[PDB]
Amino acid sequence: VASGSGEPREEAGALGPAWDESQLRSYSFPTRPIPRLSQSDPRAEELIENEEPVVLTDTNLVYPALKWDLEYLQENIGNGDFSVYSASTHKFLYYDEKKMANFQNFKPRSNREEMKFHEFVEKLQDIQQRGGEERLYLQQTLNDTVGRKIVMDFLGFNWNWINKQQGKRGWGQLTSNLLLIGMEGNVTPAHYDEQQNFFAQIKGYKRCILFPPDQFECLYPYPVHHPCDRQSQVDFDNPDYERFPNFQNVVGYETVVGPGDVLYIPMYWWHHIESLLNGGITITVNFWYKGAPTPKRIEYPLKAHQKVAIMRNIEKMLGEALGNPQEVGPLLNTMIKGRYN
Amino acid sequence: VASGSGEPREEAGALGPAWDESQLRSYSFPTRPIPRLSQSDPRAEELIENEEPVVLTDTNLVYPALKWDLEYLQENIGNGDFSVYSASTHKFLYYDEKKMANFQNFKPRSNREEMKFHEFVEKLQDIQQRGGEERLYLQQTLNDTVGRKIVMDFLGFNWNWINKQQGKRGWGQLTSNLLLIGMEGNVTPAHYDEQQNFFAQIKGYKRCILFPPDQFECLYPYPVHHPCDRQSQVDFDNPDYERFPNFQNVVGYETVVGPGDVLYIPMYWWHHIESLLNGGITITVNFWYKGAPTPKRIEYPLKAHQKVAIMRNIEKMLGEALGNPQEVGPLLNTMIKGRYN
Amino acid sequence: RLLEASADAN
Amino acid sequence: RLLEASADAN
Ligand SMILES: O=C(O)CCC(=O)C(=O)O
Ligand SMILES: O=C(O)CCC(=O)C(=O)O
Ligand SMILES: [Fe+2]
Ligand SMILES: [Fe+2]
Repeated sequence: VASGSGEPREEAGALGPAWDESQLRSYSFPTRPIPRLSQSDPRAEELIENEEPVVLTDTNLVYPALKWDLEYLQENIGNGDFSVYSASTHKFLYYDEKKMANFQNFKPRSNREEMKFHEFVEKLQDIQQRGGEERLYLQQTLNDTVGRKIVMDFLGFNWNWINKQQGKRGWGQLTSNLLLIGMEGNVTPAHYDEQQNFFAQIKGYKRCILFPPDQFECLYPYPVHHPCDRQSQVDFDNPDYERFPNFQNVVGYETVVGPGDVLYIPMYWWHHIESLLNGGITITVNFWYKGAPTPKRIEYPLKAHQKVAIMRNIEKMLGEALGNPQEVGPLLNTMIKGRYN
Repeated sequence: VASGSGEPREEAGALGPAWDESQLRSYSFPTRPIPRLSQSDPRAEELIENEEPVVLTDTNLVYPALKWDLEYLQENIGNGDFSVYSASTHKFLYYDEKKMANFQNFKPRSNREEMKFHEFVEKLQDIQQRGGEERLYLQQTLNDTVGRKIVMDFLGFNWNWINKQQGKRGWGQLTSNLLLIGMEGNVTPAHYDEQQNFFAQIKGYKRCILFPPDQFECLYPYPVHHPCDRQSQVDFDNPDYERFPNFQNVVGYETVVGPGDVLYIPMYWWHHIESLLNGGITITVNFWYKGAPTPKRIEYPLKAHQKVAIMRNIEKMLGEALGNPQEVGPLLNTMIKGRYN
Repeated sequence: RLLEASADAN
Repeated sequence: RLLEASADAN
């Protein structure tokens, strides 16, 4: 039962398969499919409650945006500035700039930049024709500066459903909505977020590979104080098994989302996301919610995500106590060499 | 300059050397001598202040007890119970019984027992003649139950000097005085204490080998939750260099103390103590003081003993947070494998 | 305490 | 905080 996203769905009106295997990149690990269910299906509510991924096919979450495309957006999205990452590779590794101080030997593989939507659309058209290899990925939180047409679409989202989801799971507040527009083949390397996420696909298809919190040992996140904190150190395209032995034991949950699908990415779950090759641009809007608070009474043993919370904290504390994050490793090693390993 | 305790001191009245090399056990590491100074010497006050060991030859700290011997003690020490450890080896590894729950696969190498002084003196005489190999070490905090003669000796200690030492170093309170009587050849394996110690030799000679806090990496203490917490895991008689590689880089400060000497053992300093072979029984009384409080403002970088304080705390916290000390190691390893090592 | 989480995202 | 010591002896 390790097929992956399964047999490519067939579009209504005999419009052919939505995409085919040859558009998916190749990796060294097996994966099983994430369930695709109706939001009225109890099994889906069971998955959301037990914090497991599930693709919801009929939430109508971002019904109003399904009509969005570059042309329409350039038109009414507003005059604000949009963050746009550029890279010479398909991999868009995220790096926290605030943390770039702690690590100087770190050379960003992708540089961010501000611009007006029309400029992004332009730099995009520019590359497209000139046969360029440069890559772009616009990632911008939706704010006040957006057009009224866009604000109307926004109000049109299925708030009744999501708000009830937030209520049912005791989640905290919606912290933001990230608008993501990217070129086909673009890849966001495996990482995990400290929040609950309802990932709404709008245009194009995205293959989503998730790993549960308990595979922390196989994914090897960077040190908490490094800029790529929360991202996996393993290059999925050329895994170094000498440095990352347990990546040979990794198993993912996979799926391909399209216009109308909503992928629940539970807090702490690793996820690798890619826009299909030759699938054209992709558009997604995510909804990030602070997770519920730590229970009054802790039950033992601890869940995997709780142990991850503890490790991050130990790393943060040692960083402040020692007065320098670069000392964390030597201390940690001194503490275990010949004592716990 | 790695001789050790140096040339054996000559006793007053041409009474020959106090002891000779052949009474010292053999070890794989080099050592340099701990300074022997007059307590009126400024260099000694400098060492105590900068927290470095120093043997003080004329404090008159326990002047009144210099006359103590088994006979006299059996006579006036009182009726109380005395803790007495027994072992089939010369090594008396200390183990915290409260912690024996956390580790069941731990089999004590020495068993404690209560008895009246006269009984200890008896079990001692018993072995001595019957040509036994069993070993004994009486270690007992001095309390109310002691005889008036003993209480008079006690009041006779040089409180004026030590109390001023406590005052000068901002130390906390005297927590106890451990009376230690042991058979020649007896060994107390390397460990460190969380308190300041003025170690007063009374009868017999003891070779003291100290290692500074910064050799934590070469001495490999047991995990904080193990019964032998604070003791070194390395068998000094047959060091396992495969498990404890850095023990090949250890360097000690050594000395031999006799009746009248007071060895300042700074808090956190490792110390291995042995009664000379064929030196007859030994008697020592130590004075344990809580160390000064953490400074208002921490200066960076941290001193070695502060990093040791931090590691112990991390281990203690992880133990409670995970609800089980046995999980500390796996968590620690998961946290560093492929991330910090 | 050590179980407390923060809230970071890409 | 993490710098705080306890007071154990043999
Ligand atoms: O869709 C992507 O490319 C990245 C998304 C992501 O990391 C998230 O929503 O948490
Ligand atoms: O003298 C001994 O045998 C042990 C002493 C000791 O460990 C101490 O006083 O801290
Ligand atoms: Fe993410
Ligand atoms: Fe000690």
